[PDB]
Amino acid sequence: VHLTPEEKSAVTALWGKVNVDEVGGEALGRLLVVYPWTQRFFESFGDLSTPDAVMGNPKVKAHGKKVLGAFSDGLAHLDNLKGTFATLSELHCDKLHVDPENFRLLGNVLVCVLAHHFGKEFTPPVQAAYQKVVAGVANALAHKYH
Amino acid sequence: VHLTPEEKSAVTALWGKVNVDEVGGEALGRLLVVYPWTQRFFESFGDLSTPDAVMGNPKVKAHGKKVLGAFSDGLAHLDNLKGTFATLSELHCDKLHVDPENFRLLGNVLVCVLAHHFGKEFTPPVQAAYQKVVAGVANALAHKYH
Amino acid sequence: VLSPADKTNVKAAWGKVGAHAGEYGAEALERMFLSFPTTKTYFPHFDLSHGSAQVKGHGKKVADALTNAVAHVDDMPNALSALSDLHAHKLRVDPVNFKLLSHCLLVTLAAHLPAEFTPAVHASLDKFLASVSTVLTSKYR
Amino acid sequence: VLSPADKTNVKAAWGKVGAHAGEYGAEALERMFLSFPTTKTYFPHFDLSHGSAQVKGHGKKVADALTNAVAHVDDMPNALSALSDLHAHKLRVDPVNFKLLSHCLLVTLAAHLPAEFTPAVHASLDKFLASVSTVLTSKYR
Ligand code: HEM
Ligand code: HEM
Ligand code: HNI
Ligand code: HNI
Repeated sequence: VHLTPEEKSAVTALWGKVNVDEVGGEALGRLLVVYPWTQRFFESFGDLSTPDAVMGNPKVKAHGKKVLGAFSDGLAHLDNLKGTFATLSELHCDKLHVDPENFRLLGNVLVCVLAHHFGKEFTPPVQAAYQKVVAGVANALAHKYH
Repeated sequence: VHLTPEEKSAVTALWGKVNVDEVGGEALGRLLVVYPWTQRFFESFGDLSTPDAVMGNPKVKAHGKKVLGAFSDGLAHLDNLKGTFATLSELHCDKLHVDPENFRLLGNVLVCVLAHHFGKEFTPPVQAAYQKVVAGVANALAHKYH
Repeated sequence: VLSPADKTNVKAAWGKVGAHAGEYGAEALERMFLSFPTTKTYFPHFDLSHGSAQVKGHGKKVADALTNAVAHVDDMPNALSALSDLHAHKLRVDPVNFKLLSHCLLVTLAAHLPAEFTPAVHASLDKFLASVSTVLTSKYR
Repeated sequence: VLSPADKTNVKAAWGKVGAHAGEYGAEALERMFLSFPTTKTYFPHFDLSHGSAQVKGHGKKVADALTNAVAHVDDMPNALSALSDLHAHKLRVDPVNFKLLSHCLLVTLAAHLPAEFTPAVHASLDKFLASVSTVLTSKYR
């Protein structure tokens, strides 16, 4: 919650330059490399035995697309993230049994990926705006757990 | 956080049996004993050199009572904790410079103190309701930070 | 680091618990599932119905591991080596949940040990449970 | 624990940072203050806005401490002993803030080291910063 109009424009401007499919695969991959206990949810994805095995894993990449696709759609609804992600929250709780702490981990890995891709363009104020976003999305995905 | 009508009743009923002087002194005291780095905020309170010194400190006891009074006022505002603690939030941020993580620690300790006093009466469902409350109060006190 | 005074407090407190350890472990789990529902995401394969025998059985396992850790408080990394292996390679519970269970164990102890749960013992028990948690997550990556 | 590959990765990445260590330390701090305003509660005596002489000076201190940790990567509890004393007895920063600064250091490194900040190196740096953080909070109680 509580992005400024200048921050909303900054978020939107940067995201227009984002290849969502590519960044999604990269973010999910890095999540599984940097925090390898998160691999617990993806046993069916096959080989996750090395950083390269994870990052280049086609099922990881594919999944990253749909994950960041949903993230991308949520950027159009920054004033109602809880509503936006309510059904995905319920699904991740009731069907997938995913600890919402994982959403926080993914959020910060995503921020690292954005910094890596954009370099100096990912300025401290732009980061700050995106930290508000990933916190809001994680909080929204956590909101319907019970 | 959203308490159920059944939990609101449980919270209010237990609180009606709470000795604020004892529980307040015990909660603030144990914060300073169990997480002694939090003493950084209370050097003006004088002797905090031993557990007995902390628990018996007149200023610790007086302040604990005052803190619990604010907590009590929040319990009469459960549907709008952010509103009722908005003023205290700004104060702790701008005037007191207190890291809001400490609010969670105090909530932890308060729940332990309630359990210590009430014993088996502090049932798991009663605890669950009070965890919603202390999370709600901590979040509300953190909300106006900037 | 657990001070010698910490170890004295932990041994004395857990000694008082005694044969109630299994019961208190189950109670702590129940308190955790109710207070912190996200922790249930690690038990979808469990029967979580009220009074669940499966939860009580798990409470016993958790308590027994803690009893062993108290008995080997000077060398917990070695004592809990196999358990730490299991947590890192199989269970893979996010580290944040260990603080939630630890808090619920403290609450359970507080509710059952009115005389023993002094501020100093409270502090020692918290350090102890944090130390056990550190060992159990020590091989995660 | 840091693996042989972790230490190779950390030494290579921080070595590449090179003379920029101080600059990057200051940038990481600024990123932290802007992204996580609660961290500002530890610096009420500081100008925290961009171009702060105090933040630049403090960034150099933080960076130099990390450089020393890298040089003594197999003995960080002792190499950082004086600093961990200061954190435990004076600074008394809540442990969560170390994760916030560590994240901002990773972001800073990612923004400056396109070729070097691979997934494996990212993983190693995160472990390293977590290990430094653990040392600096090890004497709190
Ligand atoms: C920005 C955060 C996230 C978003 C927006 C998101 C979104 C989605 C979507 C749209 C699906 C497909 C839903 C369906 O199958 O009906 C999904 C599935 C799934 N998600 Fe998430 N997700 C997020 C984070 C995570 C994280 C961090 C994890 C675990 C580390 C996770 C675990 C899973 C799993 C296991 C599935 C099912 C995969 C399968 O089909 O085998 N998600 N997610
Ligand atoms: C979590 C619930 C808390 C509540 C409801 C609360 C409430 C209050 C209230 C009512 C005051 C007095 C305000 C005034 O003088 O006008 C106060 C002061 C203060 N609070 Fe809190 N507080 C909480 C937590 C904390 C924590 C966890 C810390 C530090 C670890 C803290 C640090 C302080 C300090 C340093 C003061 C000023 C003490 C003095 O006068 O020297 N508070 N608080
Ligand atoms: C919130 C999740 C969670 C936490 C915080 C946690 C924290 C702890 C702590 C901390 C003090 C201890 C001592 C402990 C001990 C144990 N756990 Ni935990 N465990 C947790 C979720 C599990 C799960 C899940 C299993 C597997 C249970 C099963 O039977 O499938 C488990 C299994 C065990 C076992 C059984 C091992 C075996 O089968 O050989 C022991 C013993 N543990 N767990
Ligand atoms: C959010 C708060 C915070 C964090 C996360 C943090 C994390 C870290 C980390 C983590 C990797 C390192 C290596 C580090 C190193 C240092 N800090 Ni930190 N410090 C923090 C708040 C401080 C403060 C406050 C000071 C005192 C600054 C001053 O000038 O008063 C400080 C001072 C220092 C000094 C100077 C010591 C001296 O004067 O002798 C060093 C070195 N540090 N700090």
